[PDB]
Amino acid sequence: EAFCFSDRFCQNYIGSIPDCCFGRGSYSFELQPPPWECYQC
Ligand SMILES: *C(=O)[C@@H]1CCC(=O)N1
Repeated sequence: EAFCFSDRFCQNYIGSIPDCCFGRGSYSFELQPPPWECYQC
């Protein structure tokens, strides 16, 4: 599963959860990713 972040710019990682985006944050396939991997929710 992708790494999930609560904040838009993948600053706050909240673990990798099945729901992933509880809020409209971001997620990525790399914990603290490059700009292009910082996929917003
Ligand atoms: C998530 O994309 C992958 C698939 C299983 C796991 O633990 N990570």
